Amino acid sequence: GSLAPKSATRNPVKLNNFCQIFKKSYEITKTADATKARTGSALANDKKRR
Amino acid sequence: DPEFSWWEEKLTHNRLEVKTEAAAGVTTLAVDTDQAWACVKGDILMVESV
Repeated sequence: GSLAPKSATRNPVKLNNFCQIFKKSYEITKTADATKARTGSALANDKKRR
Repeated sequence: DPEFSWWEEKLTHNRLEVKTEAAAGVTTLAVDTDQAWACVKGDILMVESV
């Protein structure tokens, strides 16, 4: 024959994160682009490396 | 020909080595020869440990 008890509760926790910006670039002269090389086309190799 | 040659290239990490001790305050770092040409503005670097 007793009364009901007092209540209690709680809350969650919060987390967050950010976004980043990434950039890589390559460049070549149009003279060197049209030149022949033993190792191959310089533009393609540079794109692969980057 | 009596002499022959070939080329190789590696795709790996981008590691630099600090030649001289740098305090906490200094903002200019001395690295191995020609190693600085690989990095450009905007790159994020981290100090290694075992």
